[PDB]
Amino acid sequence: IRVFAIPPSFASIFLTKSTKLTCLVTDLTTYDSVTISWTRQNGEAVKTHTNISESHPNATFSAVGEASISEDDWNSGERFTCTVTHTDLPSPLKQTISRPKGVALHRPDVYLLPPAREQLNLRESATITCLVTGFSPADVFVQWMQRGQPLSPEKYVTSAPMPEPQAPGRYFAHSILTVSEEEWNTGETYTCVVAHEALPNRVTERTVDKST
Amino acid sequence: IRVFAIPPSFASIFLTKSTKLTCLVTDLTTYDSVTISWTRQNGEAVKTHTNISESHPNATFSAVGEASISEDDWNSGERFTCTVTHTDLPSPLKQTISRPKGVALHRPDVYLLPPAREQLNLRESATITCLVTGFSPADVFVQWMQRGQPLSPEKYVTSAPMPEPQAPGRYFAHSILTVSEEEWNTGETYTCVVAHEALPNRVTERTVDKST
Repeated sequence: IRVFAIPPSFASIFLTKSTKLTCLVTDLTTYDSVTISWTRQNGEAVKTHTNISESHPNATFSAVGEASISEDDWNSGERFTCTVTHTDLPSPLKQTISRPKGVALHRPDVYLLPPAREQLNLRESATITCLVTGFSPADVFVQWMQRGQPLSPEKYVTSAPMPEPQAPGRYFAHSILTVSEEEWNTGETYTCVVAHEALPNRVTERTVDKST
Repeated sequence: IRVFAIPPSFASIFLTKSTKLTCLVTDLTTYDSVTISWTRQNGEAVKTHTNISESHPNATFSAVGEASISEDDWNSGERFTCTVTHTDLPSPLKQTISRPKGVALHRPDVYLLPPAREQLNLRESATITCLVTGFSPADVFVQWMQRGQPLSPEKYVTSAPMPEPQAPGRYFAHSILTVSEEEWNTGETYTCVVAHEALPNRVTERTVDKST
């Protein structure tokens, strides 16, 4: 009997320029006649959700609810909760969601790594690594750009923010992109751009080519 | 009401040259008078476990049991199960554990990446990446060697085997080690050695220095 909510990730916030709240139901049998409403700390309600979900095929029911809010209150840390009503439960369950500020806010550093000389001898593939170290909190966004045009999210893999051993609280993350030699040796540059909330303009780009 | 077992990882098997089986209890209240025994597919028993565990402080009970076996039967895929007896359960629960063979067995490739030129300008740290791509199944072991002497496992971080987008079934993993510039520019070589069960001798070493 759980209902887990999804706080907005800085990745989505920077990608869409619009803060949403999301919560889903779990550990409950599929049913109907369920209403989802978001209530803030004071008590008043917000815009109505849309896009009613379905039931998972694993004897679990899930409902999704959307609410558009300003980013200032979320950054401040207002207490937010969505309301879920069901049949078996006697009292509707409340799910507290909030983001604090005491988390340190250090700007990260960006490093790009060209492929090894010895990998470009099989003439089959190449790998470029964009390396980000030393940021707090644990929300980062990385994407790859080719000739000013975004690449599909199916050609690169991004690691989750995992802590440095040599620090009390700090993190790092990795991303590698798979291209073809003829492209790397004779193609274009795949800039990696990272967006962190501790950055001045929240945007940082680095460029890597064959002759760097 | 679950009891999850730990199949031997190729990492542990290669590290200790001795195959063990392990199973732990969960989702049960702490109690006593519990016996753990391993039974193979035929029905006969094996050596007695040791090192009785304790109870987790989260209202969960756990028992650990050890059994030493040959590697040939485990590689073949014999059906193995440890027996757990408790008070509330009417019938002892059996936990089936076995490793198959239909998993592909491609040898991996090893790549070492020196630190970026631009990171060695802050004169504060350096990072070396050992990159392993294209192996099956999902069991790998990586460790770092300095002047023939193993380094402590608290100075490097190893990724989990996660699949390549450009392949039906294949994986890769990463590892980065943190050293000091004066060490990297004027120190020794930190060889990364990887052990995979598809390799001929199960051992592969690569060497990287300042002048490579």
